[PDB]
Amino acid sequence: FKNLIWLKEVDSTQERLKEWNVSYGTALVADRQTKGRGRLGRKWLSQEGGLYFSFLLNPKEFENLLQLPLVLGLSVSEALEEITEIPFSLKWPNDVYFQEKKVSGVLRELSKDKLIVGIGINVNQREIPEEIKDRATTLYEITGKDWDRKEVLLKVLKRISENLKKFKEKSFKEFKGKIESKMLYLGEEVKLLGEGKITGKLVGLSEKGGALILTEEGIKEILSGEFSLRRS
Ligand SMILES: Nc1ncnc2c1ncn2[C@@H]1O[C@H](COP(=O)(O)OP(=O)(O)OP(=O)(O)O)[C@@H](O)[C@H]1O
Ligand SMILES: O=C(O)CCCC[C@@H]1SC[C@@H]2NC(=O)N[C@@H]21
Repeated sequence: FKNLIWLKEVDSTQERLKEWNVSYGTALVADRQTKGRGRLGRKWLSQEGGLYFSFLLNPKEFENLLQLPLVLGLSVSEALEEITEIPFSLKWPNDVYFQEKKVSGVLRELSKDKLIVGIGINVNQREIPEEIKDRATTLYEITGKDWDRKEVLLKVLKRISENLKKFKEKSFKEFKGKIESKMLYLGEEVKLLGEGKITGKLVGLSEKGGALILTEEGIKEILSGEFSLRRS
């Protein structure tokens, strides 16, 4: 990742890459989004000062069930930690948190032989909406200073490219350990909802990238990426 397409304002970098045929190793960046979407059509507030970009991957190269989102999440957290010198956490299966507030969201979509990844990073948002204020923060709120969005973008893209290359010729074993230790709510009571309901203690992560939940009837391995993890 080195070549960038930088737009001032657009409906959604995800939507744009659905209509436009871009080559691999190219990231579409937008300063603002009017129709920013989440993992289920939810509104993703994208005001000025934030980082919003999408890129394409080969659906025949990466298995995007659970492993991919975890590696992408690891990548962004590794980049942010190197720049801000602040520790970050990973929410299974696809989000980057600081303490209890979300700082970055990772999204993957498939639209006709296309694997489209969309990452949103809160960096320099000055005014934060109350409806998300309780579960979201920015780099500016944490550190108390602004950060060069382009520099952060390049770092994130470098960590992604490196992690994915090592994910190709090798396996998820190279990341499993690192991710497990950074998992949010590790060893705490949690609840999983969405296409079922499993409750227990988050005891760790499996080799397949599945969540290990200790229930009253033993440890269950959750292999579905539709489950939302909440604190319980
Ligand atoms: N710029 C932003 N930064 C952080 N959070 C945002 C931003 N814009 C929207 N959100 C919130 O993120 C939510 C979408 O995230 P999503 O619903 O995919 O999380 P989830 O994984 O389902 O829930 P959980 O994080 O509890 O597992 C929206 O409900 C919205 O309130
Ligand atoms: O947390 C989530 O639910 C995923 C959020 C993904 C947001 C990014 S920001 C750029 C790209 N375009 C979008 O409409 N969403 C992704």
